[PDB]
Amino acid sequence: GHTGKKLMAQVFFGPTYYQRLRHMVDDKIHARARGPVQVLTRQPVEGRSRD
DNA sequence: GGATTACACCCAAGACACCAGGCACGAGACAGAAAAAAACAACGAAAACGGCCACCACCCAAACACACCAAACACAAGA
Repeated sequence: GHTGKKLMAQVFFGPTYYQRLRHMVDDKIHARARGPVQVLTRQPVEGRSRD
């Protein structure tokens, strides 16, 4: 694509049925600097949804 | 007999006690226990009948002797 030159090797090419799985990165990316702590231990809480 | 059996992360879903016999008080009845009296043991006082010493006579015990029997050294017999 960059140069239009032929590729020295030939490429196995054709349609294939792919699937969109439920695991998206935007549902997983989590960061925490400081946030809510637990009542008993005063340590950071557990959960991406709970920060 | 107990005790331990990978590590990290994501999401969703339900419950966050209800209801029934024991403690206190709440009052009777035989049993847990207390009070009394009458038939239980003994002792004081009188009555007369059983117990002890006499008197007494007939039945059992001892002496005498009888004849009778059991028995024991030894002169004789015997192997």
